[PDB]
Amino acid sequence: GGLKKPKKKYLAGKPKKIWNKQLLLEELQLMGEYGLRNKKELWLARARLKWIVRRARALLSMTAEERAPLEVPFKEKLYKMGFIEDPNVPLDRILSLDVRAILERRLQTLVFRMGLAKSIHHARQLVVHGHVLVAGRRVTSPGFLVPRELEDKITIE
Amino acid sequence: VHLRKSLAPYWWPIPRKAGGVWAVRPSTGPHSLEYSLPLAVVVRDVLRYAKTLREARYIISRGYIKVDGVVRKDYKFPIGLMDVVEIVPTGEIYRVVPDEAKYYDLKPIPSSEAALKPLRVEGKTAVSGGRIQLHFHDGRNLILPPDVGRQIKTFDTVVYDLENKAIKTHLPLRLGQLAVVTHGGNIGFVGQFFEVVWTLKRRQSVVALRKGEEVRRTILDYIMVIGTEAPVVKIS
Amino acid sequence: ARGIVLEKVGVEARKPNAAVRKCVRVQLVKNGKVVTAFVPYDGGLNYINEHDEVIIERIGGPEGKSLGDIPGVRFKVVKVNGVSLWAIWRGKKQKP
Amino acid sequence: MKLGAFYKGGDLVKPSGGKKGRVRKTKKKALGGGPPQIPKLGEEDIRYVERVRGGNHKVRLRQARYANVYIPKERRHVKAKILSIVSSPSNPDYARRNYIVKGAIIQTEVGKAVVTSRPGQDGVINAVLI
RNA sequence: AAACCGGUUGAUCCUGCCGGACCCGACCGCUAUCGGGGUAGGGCUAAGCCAUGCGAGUCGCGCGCCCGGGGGCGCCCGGGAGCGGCGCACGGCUCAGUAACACGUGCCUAACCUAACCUCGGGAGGGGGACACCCCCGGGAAACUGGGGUCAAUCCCCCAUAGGGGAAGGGCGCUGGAAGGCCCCUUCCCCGAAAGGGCUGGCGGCCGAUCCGCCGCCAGUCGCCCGAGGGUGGGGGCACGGCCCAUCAGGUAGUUGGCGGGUUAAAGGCCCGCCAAGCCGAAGACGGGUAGGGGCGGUGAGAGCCGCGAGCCCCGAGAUGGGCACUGAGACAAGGGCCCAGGCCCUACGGGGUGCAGCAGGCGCGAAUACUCCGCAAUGCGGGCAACCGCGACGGGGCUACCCCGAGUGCCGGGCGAAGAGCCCGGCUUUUGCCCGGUCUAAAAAGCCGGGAGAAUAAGCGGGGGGCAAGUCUGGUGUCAGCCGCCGCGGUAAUACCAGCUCCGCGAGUGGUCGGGGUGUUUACUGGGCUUAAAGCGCCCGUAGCCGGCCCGGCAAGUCGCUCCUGAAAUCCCCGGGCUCAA
Ligand SMILES: [Mg+2]
Ligand SMILES: [Mg+2]
Ligand SMILES: [Mg+2]
Ligand SMILES: [Mg+2]
Ligand SMILES: [Mg+2]
Ligand SMILES: [Mg+2]
Ligand SMILES: [Mg+2]
Ligand SMILES: [Mg+2]
Ligand SMILES: [Mg+2]
Ligand SMILES: [Mg+2]
Ligand SMILES: [Mg+2]
Ligand SMILES: [Mg+2]
Ligand SMILES: [Mg+2]
Ligand SMILES: [Mg+2]
Ligand SMILES: [Mg+2]
Ligand SMILES: [Mg+2]
Ligand SMILES: [Mg+2]
Ligand SMILES: [Mg+2]
Ligand SMILES: [Mg+2]
Ligand SMILES: [Mg+2]
Ligand SMILES: [Mg+2]
Ligand SMILES: [Mg+2]
Ligand SMILES: [Mg+2]
Ligand SMILES: [Mg+2]
Ligand SMILES: [Mg+2]
Ligand SMILES: [Mg+2]
Ligand SMILES: [Mg+2]
Ligand SMILES: [Mg+2]
Ligand SMILES: [Mg+2]
Ligand SMILES: [Mg+2]
Ligand SMILES: [Mg+2]
Ligand SMILES: [Mg+2]
Ligand SMILES: [Mg+2]
Repeated sequence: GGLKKPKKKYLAGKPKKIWNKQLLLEELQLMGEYGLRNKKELWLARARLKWIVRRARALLSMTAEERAPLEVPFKEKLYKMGFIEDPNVPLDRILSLDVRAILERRLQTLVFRMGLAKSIHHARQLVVHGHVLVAGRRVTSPGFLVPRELEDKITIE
Repeated sequence: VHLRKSLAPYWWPIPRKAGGVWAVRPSTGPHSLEYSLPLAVVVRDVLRYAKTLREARYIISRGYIKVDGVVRKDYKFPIGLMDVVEIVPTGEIYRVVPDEAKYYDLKPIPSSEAALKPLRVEGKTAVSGGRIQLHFHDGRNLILPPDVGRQIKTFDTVVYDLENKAIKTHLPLRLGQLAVVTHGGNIGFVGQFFEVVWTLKRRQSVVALRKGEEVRRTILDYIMVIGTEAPVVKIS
Repeated sequence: ARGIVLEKVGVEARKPNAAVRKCVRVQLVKNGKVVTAFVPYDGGLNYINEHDEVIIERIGGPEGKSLGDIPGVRFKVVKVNGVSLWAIWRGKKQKP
Repeated sequence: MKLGAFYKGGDLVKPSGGKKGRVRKTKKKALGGGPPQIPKLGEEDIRYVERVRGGNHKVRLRQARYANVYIPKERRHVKAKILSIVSSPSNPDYARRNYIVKGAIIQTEVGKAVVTSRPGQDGVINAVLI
């Protein structure tokens, strides 16, 4: 008798104890470097990071036969998004993946890391006002997680 | 009578969520609701000739579509296994055949085998005059004299002439023929009949098919004999 | 629940503390039972009158029972005449 | 007929003897029944054709005078006449009120016969001589 | 992230509760710019009462009549009131009854019916009638309704034959696991079809402009009747599965079964006549309480717990309470009928209507709630040969802090300011707000594309003694007022109250009270404890239950492995793709 409704997708990266000093210090650093809007964006990055790690955890627990069809395609898909660097690492190497690798794929970060803007908050403003063309199309969402192949197509107006 | 989109058969080539809350309901024709597709769905989805339901009804209303030699002007007419669908103004012919992916597919066929339909004998009844009536997998019937109808047992496949209302060729169900699975998980598979575990109910007998050397098993109910090493009519 | 204020009554804080927590007696409309409701905030009792509809709500505390030094009271006033008491106390609105 | 006065639906009693509630408030018309229509001994035959479920028809004998008595020892059928109802083993009150039911004895012209049809349902009295 | 932290002591180790931190659901407070996706909204409250409107029609290719325009061959077209066919038993709403063959899964009907439709085989001959609209009159407040005349049918009826039912005897034969079945033969009884109708074209004949038809035939097409099967819908049956209470222990008497009957479409104590004493129960009857069942949903690392098991889909039941019938394939019928109860409404006092658990809407209750809006374009359905028509189903938007997703409320440099806020200066951009055009949309709206001015139009909520991030800064009060989930403060120097300044958390949100889960190994299967903290019956005999020595042989029930038919869709996990990414 229950009707399904959507739930928050950033809950997996949300800490259940927000009032930790060292926790507040580390997260405040991350928002500063990458110019995020609120902690929801930061938690949304971690929720992606938990997916990549929890999926890799389960694939380790799967049998060798079961792991085989999914092992290489999983690493290859991670490589193409730009999270990882080698798509041929051991599967346990993905377990130590760090949340900054997901934050670098944000479209706002790439505009700043490509020297296309003065500051990271300026690069967010560039995407917001619609001066950043991704393969010729205006992509105005600064939190866009650009994959590897699309990265070289980023231009300004 | 309505048909909610949720209650539509799973294998139908329509989106499950996106669309209206309704689906076109077949009008009790020569098939089963679970194993038939209405004519308006075929004209709109499988052939893509109509973009709306009114356009599909318009195409059907002109008699452009022929199903087994009879022009069907009903947009809720059911189509099913081994049916011959012919589009008059374009001249294309299809035979709805068991498919490994779509579960039921419109395959083009040559014009020669368009009047032929392979029918599986579902049973026989004794009618007045002492004659025998044959019931086929799509509910079609054929009355025969008693001696000729004695030698056609159930599950035998007969190639039926829609043009002459006759039996071209009778294919008995014996071990060693070519069979196609017409229902169940193993649909679309064509292979040799080489193994049977005869149960107390013959319709529930376990049968095995081989294609060198992928072996699939089903029940005896779910396989149609299509002949010896050469299939009699194009199905794949 | 809703209720009608009858008399402004004062209960005394428990032994270690010393104060007169100012509550009111309310009769519930849906039941007719009479309950003692705590009026919070400094001067919040002054916004209460006799025969005014107030929205009665639980005071919190463990297990839905009474609060810390207030003995035997389970409810507190949140609304007076259809306006929130915190709004009146903060000046953001005025009582009707 | 389908009459709620002769409802043929299930009891409200469990096999343990305890009572159970009513799942359905109304009496379904499909589960309805009808009053008896077994014929009475009369001076002429009157047949009534009744429309029943699905647009079908049932032949009702309102008043019975002749019986199609059959002689097993001779293999002949005679449309003999009926004089009295000797006895009704299912219920004597059928014979007491001159009502013919299956299994009843009838003292026909040829002798005695046991009624071998359901005269409220078949609509004729097929009899076999004793 | 498989997590702990506060509090009983002078101090300590425990036990054990209560609190904090998290997610979701309802209601509420303060605040509130934009967009996208979504089956969110009087459910958790009275199945309480209702003003008003809209909510099932369609067919002239079944039928006659009337009217208007046109034309001569035999009519064309438009319209009207009707008869007639089919549909209105689908669709929409709600959750009282129900602890039950209601629901779920897996099987049956060899004990059954089914209009529309599909296939095979066969048939369509003879003869009659009535009633509407209409015309001449009405009656009545209205509802409704009377008499005479008069034209038809795919309207109604009869006759024939086919066919059908029953009883009885026989059989090679069929189906099927198995014939009380089908087929064939014989005897009797009984019931008993049809619309060759419409259209199109061709032929011929009768007839006449006061007719614009009628008749025979042929073909095409849409139809009608019978037999058999299928299909669909439905009636019925079975095995098993899913709440609490013993401060409820015996219950049942058509009750349990048998035989013979009636009724039914069909089996049945469904009902009836007779016969017996059986049937259920501590493996929990009976009684009470609660509840529509499922797909499923929330929460947790999981086992599990809970139902927010309201919204979407499937089944069920209901239409103010309780009953009973007509028609029909199907109802004992939400916008049909009749009766009782209980209301209300109009009235000319003689009557006649009505019950919104339909879509809007009003009153009422309550802590708690939307427009008396637009369209049949999409998705479907009924009707039609078709064209097309209708549809508060459905689609569209409005309102609403409904759920999720993406953003703004500026960016760069400089000075003052503190490295903050803020102020000012110089340069930049226009997401967004405003105006306009194209596109979109049934039409709007919003979206999208493009153009103009412009920093210009846009931040709150809760907190700073510990738990727990944030002030031993200042003013005021002085165990008063106030705070406080717990611990605990305040009685003159208050980091806990009221204020200023300042800082903290989250941010178009943030809080308060509730409910569920975690918390919690405080329900313990995983996985607790019982000497003394709560907890071994005072002791023993034993029924059900649970648990039980060794070896050999058999079966293969459990169990294990593979495969098949299944376990609706949606929901869930993984993978690919398409909306700018996202949802
Ligand atoms: Mg306390
Ligand atoms: Mg835990
Ligand atoms: Mg102490
Ligand atoms: Mg607790
Ligand atoms: Mg309600
Ligand atoms: Mg017609
Ligand atoms: Mg008309
Ligand atoms: Mg009509
Ligand atoms: Mg319904
Ligand atoms: Mg008359
Ligand atoms: Mg007729
Ligand atoms: Mg028969
Ligand atoms: Mg006749
Ligand atoms: Mg006639
Ligand atoms: Mg019987
Ligand atoms: Mg009984
Ligand atoms: Mg609703
Ligand atoms: Mg009633
Ligand atoms: Mg009714
Ligand atoms: Mg009502
Ligand atoms: Mg439409
Ligand atoms: Mg958001
Ligand atoms: Mg400075
Ligand atoms: Mg517009
Ligand atoms: Mg503040
Ligand atoms: Mg302060
Ligand atoms: Mg601290
Ligand atoms: Mg505090
Ligand atoms: Mg314990
Ligand atoms: Mg002892
Ligand atoms: Mg004791
Ligand atoms: Mg013992
Ligand atoms: Mg076994």
